[PDB]
This record gives sequence, C-alpha cells and structure tokens, in this order.
Amino acid sequence: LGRFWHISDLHLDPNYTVSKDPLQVCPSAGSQPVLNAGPWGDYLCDSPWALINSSLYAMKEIEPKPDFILWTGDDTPHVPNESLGEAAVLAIVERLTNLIKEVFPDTKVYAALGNHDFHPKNQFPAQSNRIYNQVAELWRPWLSNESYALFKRGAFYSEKLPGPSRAGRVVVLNTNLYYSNNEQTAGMADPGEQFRWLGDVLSNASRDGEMVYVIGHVPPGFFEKTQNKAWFRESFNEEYLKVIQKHHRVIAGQFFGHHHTDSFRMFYDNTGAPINVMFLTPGVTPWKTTLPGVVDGANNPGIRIFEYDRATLNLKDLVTYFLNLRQANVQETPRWEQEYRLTEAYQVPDASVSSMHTALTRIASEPHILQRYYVYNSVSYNHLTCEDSCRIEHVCAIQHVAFNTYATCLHG
Ligand SMILES: *[C@@H]1O[C@H](CO)[C@@H](O[C@@H]2O[C@H](CO)[C@@H](O[C@@H]3O[C@H](CO[C@H]4O[C@H](CO)[C@@H](O)[C@H](O)[C@@H]4O)[C@@H](O)[C@H](O[C@H]4O[C@H](CO)[C@@H](O)[C@H](O)[C@@H]4O)[C@@H]3O)[C@H](O)[C@H]2NC(C)=O)[C@H](O)[C@H]1NC(C)=O
Ligand SMILES: *[C@@H]1O[C@H](CO[C@@H]2O[C@@H](C)[C@@H](O)[C@@H](O)[C@@H]2O)[C@@H](O[C@@H]2O[C@H](CO)[C@@H](O)[C@H](O)[C@H]2NC(C)=O)[C@H](O)[C@H]1NC(C)=O
Ligand SMILES: *[C@@H]1O[C@H](CO)[C@@H](O[C@@H]2O[C@H](CO)[C@@H](O)[C@H](O)[C@H]2NC(C)=O)[C@H](O)[C@H]1NC(C)=O
Ligand SMILES: [Zn+2]
Ligand SMILES: [Zn+2]
Repeated sequence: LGRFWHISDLHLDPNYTVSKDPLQVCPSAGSQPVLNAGPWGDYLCDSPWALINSSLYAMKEIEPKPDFILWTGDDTPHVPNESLGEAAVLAIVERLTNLIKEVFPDTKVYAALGNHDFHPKNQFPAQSNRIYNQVAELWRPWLSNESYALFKRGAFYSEKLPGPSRAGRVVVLNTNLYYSNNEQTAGMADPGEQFRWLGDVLSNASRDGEMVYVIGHVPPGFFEKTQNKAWFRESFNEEYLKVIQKHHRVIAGQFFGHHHTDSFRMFYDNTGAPINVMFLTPGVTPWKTTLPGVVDGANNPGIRIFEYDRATLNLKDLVTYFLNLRQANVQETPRWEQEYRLTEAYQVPDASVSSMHTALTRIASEPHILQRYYVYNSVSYNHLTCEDSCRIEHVCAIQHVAFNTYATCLHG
C-alpha cells in the first residue's frame, strides 16, 4: 500500500494582516468587511502564509514519506490583475514551491499550474512564455529532460512513477487552455496540441503495460455549487470526454482542483458502464467565492491523502483532513484533524470506479448519505440541510460531465 498527497488551491494572500480596519485585512475579500480577523485566516479571505505553512507541516506530521505529492495549482489571491503582476505571480509560485521542497525534500512532486498562476489571470497561451519558462526552472528537480522541454512549451508533461510503484505514470495537464475565460485559445481546436499529445501518451501507456494518473487544475463538466456553470468551452469538454472514453482502460485515476469543494465526477461509456472517476479535492484556501448565485460559498481548509496499490495503481481509499478555521482562530496553534475516510463515509470497499458509482447511487437515494456528502463538500463548514434543488445540482454535476445530459438531468 502506497500513499500520495493531493493538495490544491492554496491561494496565498500576501497582504493578509490582522488589522483593526475591517477593509484592510485582506485584498482578496474585496469590499467585504472582515471583522475580528484571526491569525490562521478568515472565511472571506484567501490563505495567509501562516495557514499554508500550517497545511504543509500538517501533511508532514500525518505522512512524512509519501510515495509522491500531486499539486494542482492556484497559488495567488483573488484580486484584480492590476494588484498582481507577473513578478508577484512568479515570486508566489516560487515561495510555495520552496516550502514544499523544504518540508518534503526527498519527495517527487507532480505539479500543474492553475488558472490564477498567470498574469493576466486565466490567459494561458498555447505557446511558450516567461511564466512557463520560469516555472519550468522552479520545478526542474521534479521534471525529466523531456518534461522540462514540454513544460516550457505548454505547461504539460508526463512522468514515470518511481519504485516501488510497478508500472505507473502521471500525466500533468494544462487545462487552463480550455477555460472559457481564456482568450488566448479562442478559436483553437487543440491548443498546444495537448489532446493529440494526451492520446499519444495514453496509447503508449497501453503498449507499455502502464497505468496512468491524470492531473490538472480546471476540470471538465459543471460546478456542483450552482447550476449551468461549466469552465471548459463546449468543444473542449467534448474532446476531453472522447479521450476518456477511448483510453479509460489505462487511466487509474483523475485528480483535479479549482472548485475548492470536495466532489467527484463519474464517466460512463455508451453502454452505460462506469469507466472512470475524477476526484475533485478541496482547497487549502477557505475564501468565500464571489461566483454569482453561490450563497455562503466558503470552505474549511482541506488536504487529502490517497492510499493506492503500488502494483496496479488501483485506488484503495482517500482520507481528507481539515482545519476547522473558526475553532483554530481561538487557539494558540492550528491543529488539523481527520474529516473522513472515503470507505467509511460511503460504506464501499475501495475507491474504484464501481465503489464511486455506489457512492453516487447512495448520495442520490439516501438522505443521510446526501447530507454527509454535502457537509464534506464544504469541508464541514456548512451544516445546513441540502434540500431538493441542492440535491439535483450535486447529483447532476457528479453524474454528467457532458453538457447536454447535465442539462436534461437538471430538469428533474
Ligand atoms: C510514445 O513512445 C515513443 C517511443 O516508442 C516516443 O518516441 C520517442 O520520443 C523521444 C522523445 O521525443 C525521442 O527521443 C528524442 O530523440 C531526438 C532525436 O534523437 C536522434 O536524432 C538526433 C538528431 O537527429 C540526435 O542528436 C540524437 O543523438 C539521436 O540520434 C533527440 O534529439 C531527443 O533529445 C531530447 O532529450 C535530451 C535529453 O534527454 C536532450 O539532450 C535534447 O535536447 C532533447 O530534449 C530525444 O532523445 C525518441 O527518438 C522517440 N522514439 C521513437 C522510437 O520514436 C514518443 O515520444 C511517445 N509519445 C508521447 C506523446 O509521449
Ligand atoms: C499588496 O500590497 C502591495 C504593496 O505593498 C508594498 O510592496 C510590497 C512589495 C511590500 O514591500 C509591502 O510591504 C509594501 O507595502 C501591492 O503592490 C502594489 O500595487 C499597486 C497597485 O495597487 C502598484 O501600483 C504598486 O506598484 C505595487 N507595488 C509593488 C512593489 O509591486 C500589491 O498589489 C498587493 N497585493 C495584492 C495581492 O493585492
Ligand atoms: C510553520 O509551521 C511550523 C510548524 O508549526 C512552525 O514551526 C514550529 O515553530 C514553533 C515556534 O517557533 C516551534 O515551537 C516548533 O518546534 C516548530 N515546529 C516544527 C515542526 O518546526 C514554523 O514556525 C512556521 N513558520 C512560519 C513562518 O509560520
Ligand atoms: Zn482556486
Ligand atoms: Zn482555479
């Protein structure tokens, strides 16, 4: 049994300050007054350094010798572009990179850029640029020569897992190329040729007897905290689905972030068979989202470990840990705790596709399992009851990555 951490959406707010002025605590809160801010963060703000530092040392306490770490990006705060230029973006990515290197000096890390890890935000080019070049330098100890060259061109690459994993590979995507707010890739069918490359990597994996973990920042499909919100342009969503449908037999897991909330996505083939699952890990940042229509969309800080079979990459379990921010802020030191173990929460034997399908069916049919999933969705921040419209928004997002079937499901 191996273990790996998955962390995402740290979103440092460099200017977080415990201030007597509620409008000068954190620029990431915008114009929202931040009353009696605490040292470990605030639900209206992105993460203070103290919180990010606490999260890394919590990971070290829980599992100091993981087989590897997956890090799916989003390092900078939710502020206007004019507040956050290229030098600051790169300095922030470097500071977080250095913290991970300091706390886990002997650990391989597979890192993807998130949509905020660029200036201007979301405008990821399908070609080389100063940010891809400098991040390749920061992540060079983690990249093969081939991956270093690929990263400079498109911020995507693939790496063979080291032993004792028998025959595994991690594929790291730049899914920021597909975000509808990214004007750099408007009108491009296959920006950076990433889909062509991905298919080729996965065909090679089948030839070579390897199983693959696919990671990225922005997921396909819809955001479960609202209705009708997809990040990918429709054509990219369709292409991503086509890749999974063709190559699922070599894909042992998909690991994404961006939402900051804890959910998962099922993939099915045209016979109705479940063929893959994507795990959307929560964020370290607690920041209450400004996405229109989302009420009280904050979360507790979360981190996650997966347990896996080193011989096959089959996922055996996951454990999500959290910091109860409201409690931590009245205490001298933040102490992270176990939120849940997946097999226990859903009463399933492992984290296989069949087990996740069972989890969904229970979420969709048993009130107490729906509510359990819902509480965990915000990392145990919000305990109000998930009522009928909440249920449909979550169930449809989990079940339907495709635009048209998601739309039909929402009619329920
Ligand atoms: C699916 O699987 C296939 C294998 O079946 C992969 O194909 C291999 O891809 C690699 C990577 O591109 C190829 O290796 C590269 O070969 C280049 C050419 O090498 C010859 O020719 C040059 C000039 O003619 C000579 O200089 C050289 O000595 C050889 O005679 C090299 O230029 C490449 O160098 C790269 O890596 C090193 C660092 O390790 C750097 O020094 C270079 O700057 C450069 O970064 C590299 O060695 C290999 O030839 C391919 N094999 C076959 C059989 O085709 C596919 O890539 C894979 N598909 C995907 C999508 O992953
Ligand atoms: C955070 O505040 C900085 C300004 O802080 C000063 O510069 C830092 C480098 C550091 O030395 C602090 O102690 C200083 O008080 C903002 O940076 C400025 O932003 C304005 C635009 O509003 C721009 O005109 C200035 O040139 C910027 N200064 C520098 C040095 O770049 C920064 O935008 C704030 N960060 C966030 C994320 O909101
Ligand atoms: C980052 O977090 C670590 C872990 O909590 C902090 O290190 C602790 O610091 C206290 C006070 O100096 C010591 O009593 C502990 O022994 C330290 N623990 C470890 C494991 O080193 C560290 O101070 C934090 N750094 C920042 C910049 O906040
Ligand atoms: Zn994020
Ligand atoms: Zn994001």
